[PDB]
Amino acid sequence: NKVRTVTEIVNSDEKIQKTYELAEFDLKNLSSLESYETLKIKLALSKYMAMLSTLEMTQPLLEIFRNKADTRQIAAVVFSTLAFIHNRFHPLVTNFTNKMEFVVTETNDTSIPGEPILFTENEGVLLCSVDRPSIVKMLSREFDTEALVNNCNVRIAKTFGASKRKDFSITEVEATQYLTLLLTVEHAYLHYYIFKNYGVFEYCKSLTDHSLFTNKLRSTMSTKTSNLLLSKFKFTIEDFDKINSN
Amino acid sequence: SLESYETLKIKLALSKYMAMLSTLEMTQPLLEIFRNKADTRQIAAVVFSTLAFIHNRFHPLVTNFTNKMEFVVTETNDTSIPGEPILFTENEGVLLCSVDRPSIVKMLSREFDTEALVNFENDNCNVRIAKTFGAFSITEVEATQYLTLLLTVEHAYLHYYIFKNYGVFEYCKSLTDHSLFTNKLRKTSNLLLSKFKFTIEDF
Amino acid sequence: KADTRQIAAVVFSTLAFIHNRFHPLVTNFTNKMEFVVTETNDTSIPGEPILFTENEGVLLCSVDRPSIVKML
Amino acid sequence: LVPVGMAPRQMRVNRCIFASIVSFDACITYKSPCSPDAYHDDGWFICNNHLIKRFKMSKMVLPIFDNQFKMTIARHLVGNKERGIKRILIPSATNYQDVFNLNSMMQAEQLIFHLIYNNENAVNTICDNLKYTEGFTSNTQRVIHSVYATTKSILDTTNPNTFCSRVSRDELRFFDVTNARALRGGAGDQLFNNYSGFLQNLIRRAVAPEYLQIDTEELRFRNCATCIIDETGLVASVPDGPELYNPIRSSDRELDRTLSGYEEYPTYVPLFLGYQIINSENN
Amino acid sequence: RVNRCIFASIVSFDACITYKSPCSPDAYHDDGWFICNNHLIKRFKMSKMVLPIFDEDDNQFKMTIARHLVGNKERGIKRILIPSATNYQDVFNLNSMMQAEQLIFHLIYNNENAVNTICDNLKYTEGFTSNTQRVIHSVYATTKSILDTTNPNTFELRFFDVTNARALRGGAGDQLFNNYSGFLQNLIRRAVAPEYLQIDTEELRFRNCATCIIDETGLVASVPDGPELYNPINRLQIRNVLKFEGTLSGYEEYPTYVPLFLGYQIINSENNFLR
Amino acid sequence: SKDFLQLKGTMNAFYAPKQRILSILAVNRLFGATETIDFHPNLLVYRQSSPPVRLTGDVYVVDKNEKVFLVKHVFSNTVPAYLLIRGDYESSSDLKSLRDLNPWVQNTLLKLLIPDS
Ligand SMILES: [Zn+2]
Repeated sequence: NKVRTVTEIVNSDEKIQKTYELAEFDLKNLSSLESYETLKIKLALSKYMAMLSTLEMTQPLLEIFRNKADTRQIAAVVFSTLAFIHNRFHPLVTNFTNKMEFVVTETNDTSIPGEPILFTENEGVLLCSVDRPSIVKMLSREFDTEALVNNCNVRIAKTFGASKRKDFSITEVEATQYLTLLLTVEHAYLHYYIFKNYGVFEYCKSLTDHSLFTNKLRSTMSTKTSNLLLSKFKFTIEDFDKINSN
Repeated sequence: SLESYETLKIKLALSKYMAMLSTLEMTQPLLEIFRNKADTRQIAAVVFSTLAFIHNRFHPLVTNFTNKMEFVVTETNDTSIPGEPILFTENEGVLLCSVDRPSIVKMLSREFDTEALVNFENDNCNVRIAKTFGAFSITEVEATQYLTLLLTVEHAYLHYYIFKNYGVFEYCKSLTDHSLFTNKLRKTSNLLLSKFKFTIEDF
Repeated sequence: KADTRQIAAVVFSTLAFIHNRFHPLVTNFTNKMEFVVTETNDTSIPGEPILFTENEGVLLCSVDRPSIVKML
Repeated sequence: LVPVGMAPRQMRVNRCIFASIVSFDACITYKSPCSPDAYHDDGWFICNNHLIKRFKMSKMVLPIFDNQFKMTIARHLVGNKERGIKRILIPSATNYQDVFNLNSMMQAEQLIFHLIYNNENAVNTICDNLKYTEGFTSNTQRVIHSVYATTKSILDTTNPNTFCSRVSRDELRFFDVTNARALRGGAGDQLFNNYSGFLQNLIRRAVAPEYLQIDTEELRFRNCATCIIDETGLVASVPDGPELYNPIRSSDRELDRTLSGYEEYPTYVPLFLGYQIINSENN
Repeated sequence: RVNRCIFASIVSFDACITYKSPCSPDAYHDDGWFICNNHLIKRFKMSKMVLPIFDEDDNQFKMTIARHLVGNKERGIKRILIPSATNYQDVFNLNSMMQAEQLIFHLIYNNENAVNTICDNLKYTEGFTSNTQRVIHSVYATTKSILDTTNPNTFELRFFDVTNARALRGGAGDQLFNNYSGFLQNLIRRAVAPEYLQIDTEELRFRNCATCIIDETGLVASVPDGPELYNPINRLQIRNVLKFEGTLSGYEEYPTYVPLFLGYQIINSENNFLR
Repeated sequence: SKDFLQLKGTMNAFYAPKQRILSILAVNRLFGATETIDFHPNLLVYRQSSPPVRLTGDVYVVDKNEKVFLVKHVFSNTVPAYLLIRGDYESSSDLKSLRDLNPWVQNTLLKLLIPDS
C-alpha cells in the first residue's frame, strides 16, 4: 500500500515527513520479474532450437514430421526433446541411461487422444509411442500472429514506463511450433516421470486423471527443478463453468 | 542559536569535504563524474579520498590510512546489492572495493525538494528592512548531492571498519544486519550519520 | 508536418519557459529530451495533446500536431 | 534445421592472425592470449598483445584534419639501450626466421610465420612433418587445415587490396627517409616491395609518414624520421645519430605540488617515416 | 597564495575601463613559471606542459615544457614566439593593449624610455595624482620585484643554439638568450626543453630534431628546415536540434602537439638531483 | 512524367514529391504538364544530418542562413540540370557564385525565390 518516512536532527525537533506510495515499486518489481521470466523462456527456446540444429537435419521441423518415411529423424527429435526436458529438471543429467525404443503410430485406432506421446515398457525396456499424424496436425494448424493476449491502472503505468524498440527461416509461426512441441514433450515427460517413480499403475491412473501430478511432482519439481514452462502463465478454458455445467 | 552553532560545525565539516574535493581538482561536478563511466579513475579517487577523510575524522589521532586499494566500478544489476552501493570484498588477500555507479547516478539525479519544503529560519522583517534602508558558488541542490555522497561513503566506511577490525565474516553479518551501529557513537561524533535520525513507518 | 524540428524547438522552448516561470533560477532543462509528433487518432490521447513518457533512460514528449493545428 | 539453407551468417570475427594458435597435441589444452582489440574491424590484423610480444610495437591513433580523421599509427616499445637484433622492429623475410625463435615457440605459430613471410618451403616442411607426426588423421590434420585455412583467408583478404594499393595512382606512399640527404634511408621503397602483401599492409597501418600531402595541403608531422627500413626490415633506429630515449613507464614533493593536474607530454616514440600523397579524402 | 600572474597586476586606471583579469589559476603554483598559463597563451602563444624523464619508482624527473600555438601557415611576426627587445614593440600591438600591460612589457624588455614615456602620458590623466600614480607605483613595483626575482644576479650549462646541425656557423642564439632579461631567460628555460640531456656522461635524446628556432628576431616556432610542422587546434538554436535518435574508437590518441624541443643540457658529476 | 509536377510559372522547373526534390533543367524545356504546383518553402524540407552531408561538383549558395544550395546534377541519361536543396550540407570544393549560371536557370530561380509581394 503506502509508507512514510520522517527525517529529524538529533538536537532539533523540526521534523520533515514524506509519504511514499508503494505502487511504483510494485510496478518496478513486476516489470523486472516479467522481463526476467521472458528472458529465461526465450533462452530455453533458443537452446532447444540450437541443439536441434546441432543434430543437423536438412528439412524444417514441420517437413520432418510430415515425412512419414524417415522415422529415424522423428525418433531423434523426440528423444532429444525428452532428454532436454529431463536435464532442465535434473541439470546434472546429460544422457538417459537405459536405452529407449520408439514407435510411430499411424491410425486413430492406434493413437490415444490427449497423449500424443506416451510410454510403455516391453518388460525389459521403455518404448515411446508417437502420434505423428497428431503432431503434424498440431504443428500445421494455422496460428494467429496478429491478435494480442491478456488492473487497468498498472496496465497504463507499465505502458507509459516500459519502452519499446522498433537470416533465419524462423518466423513467429516456427517459434510457436517449437514451443508447442516442447510443451507436448514436457507433458509426456511428466507422465513418464510419474511412471518411472511410482509404477505403471500410478502411470495409468495419471493418464486417467492428471490431477495426481500435483503431489506426485510438486514433491520434487517445485523445490529442486526449474518451474514448468506453462508456469509462465495462468491458463484457463473460456466459459469453463458453463461448459462444465453442459 | 546553540543548535545553530552545531549547524555551523556541520557546514564546516561539509566545507572541509569541499576542500578535499578541490584538492582532487575535478573539472566536472560529481554528478557528471559519476554519469561518465569512462571516469573510472576519477570515481575511484573520489571514493578513496572520501574514505580517507572519514577515517581521519573518525580517528582524529590517526592519520594513517590504506594507501592502496583494488577498485571495481560495477554497472550491472547482478553486480550490486540493494541498500549497499559500495562493497568491500576480498579476493583471497586482495581488498576489492565495488561501486554501484548507476545507483550513485540515480541518487544524485533525483530531484530535491529545496524550494518545495518550507522550514523555520532566522527571519526578521525588521532586520531586513533596516538593512535595505542602510544600503564559484555551490547551490542548495549541489550541497544536497554532496551531503548524500558523503553519507553514503560514511555508511560504506563504517562497513569497511567492521571488515578490518572484526573480519570479512562480521562484515558480511553487518551487511545482513545493521543493528551494530544503532548506538553509533560509543570518534563517531565527527560522522554526520550520528547527527540526525531517519525512520520508516507503515502507512 | 514535415518540419518536426521547428515543432520540437517551439514545444521545448515553451516548456522551458513555463518551467523557469515556476523556477526562475532555472534556465535549462538538464536531462536531454526526446520528441515525437503523432499523426493519428489511434496515436493521440484526447484531452492531453502534449504528454510525457520515459524510455527508461530519458523522457520523451509526445505531441499531437493535428490537435494543435485544430485548436490554433 | 533452424537457419536458412546456407545463408552465410553475419557476426564479429577475431582478426589477429595469432588468435589461431593451438597446440597440435590435442591432449594438451592451450589458450593464446589475445587483446580484445582483435575484435575491432579495422586495418589491424594483429592484436595489441601479439603486436607487443612479437614486434615490440604498440598501436596508436593520430587525429587528422575540419572533420577529425583518425590515422592509425604504431609506436616503439624499444628501449634506448637495446642493440643489434633487438632493434629489428619487424624482421625481413631474410631475417625473421632468426629474429623469431621458431624453436622456442609453437609449431602452429611457426607455420603462421612461414605463411605471413612467403616461405612455401618451410610451410611444406611443417605440413609434411605434421602429416607424419602424431595422430595426424584423427584430429591434428583437421586442426592444421583449420589454422592454415584461417591464415590463408586473412592473406587472401589482404593481398589483393595491397596490390591494388601498390598500383594505385590516387594514393601513394613512400617508405624512406624524406631527408634524401641521408644514408640510413636507402631504397626503403624497394625493401617495402620485398615485403609480403600482408606485411606491407601492416607496415602501412603502423608507420605514419613524416609528411602528408592531401590534394594541395601538406601536413608535416615530424622534422625527422623515428624509424628506418633496411634489409633486416623495420629497424627502431634513429637515422642520424643517438637513439631516442624510451622510458617505458608501464607494461614490461614540491615537484608534484607544482605539477598537480597539469598537461603532460607523453614520452612515447611514434613511427614517422616516409612520404604519403592522396587525392581527395577517400575517407 | 602568492599570485605570480604577471600581466594580472594590471589595473584599469581609467574609470570607464574595468579590467576583468580572467587568467589562469596556476599563478598560485610555486613553480618555476613567473607567468601562468592563460597569460602565457595570450601573449606568447604557448601552452604549459610537463615532460616526465625518469618515472619508474620514485625518481620523478618531470621537466616542464610549453607547446606551440602556431599553425603551419603563420610566418614572420605571426610565428615569432618571444620577440627580441629590438622587435617586441612591433610584434606586440602595444597600442592595442592597456598602458599598464605596455609598461609591464617595457620593463621586461628594459625599455626604460618607453616606461618614462608612458608615465609622462599618464601625468595628464584627470585623476592622475589621485590614483593614476598609485596604480603606476603598484604595477611598477610588482613588475620590478618579479624581474629581480627572476634575475639570478640579484641579491647551468643549458645551450639553446647548440643543437643545430646543418647550420653554417655561429650559433649566437645563446648570445641573444644572454641579452634577454632574467625573466625572459627563465621563461625560455622553463618552457623550452633541450633536445638532449647529458648526466654525468649519460646522454638522453628526446627528439631526433629540434622544434624551435632562436635568432635575432627572437624565439620562433619555426623548423630548422623544410615546411612547418602541422599544428592543429548555449543559446539553443534551430540547428542545435538533433535529428532522429540514431573509426579507431578503441585506441588512444597521440597528441598532435609541437612541444618546445630545442637545446642541449649538460649536467656534471651531480647524480639524479631531486631536491 | 507522373513522378513530378511542373512548378507554376516555370518552363523548366519541376518537383518530385516521393524524392522531395526540386529540379531545374539546365537548357531544356518542360512539356506536356497538364498540372502545376505552386512553389512553397515547405517543399525545401530541411535535411537533418549530424555531420554535414558532403557534396561534390558545382555547388552554389542560395541562402547561407537557411542552408539552401544549388547543386549541378546530370541525370544518368545525360540530362543537365540543377537540384535546389535545403539542409545541413557542406561542399567538397569551393562554392561558386550564382552569376556563373545561365540566364535561363537564373530567371527560373528568381521566379522561384523572390516572393511575389
Ligand atoms: Zn590476439
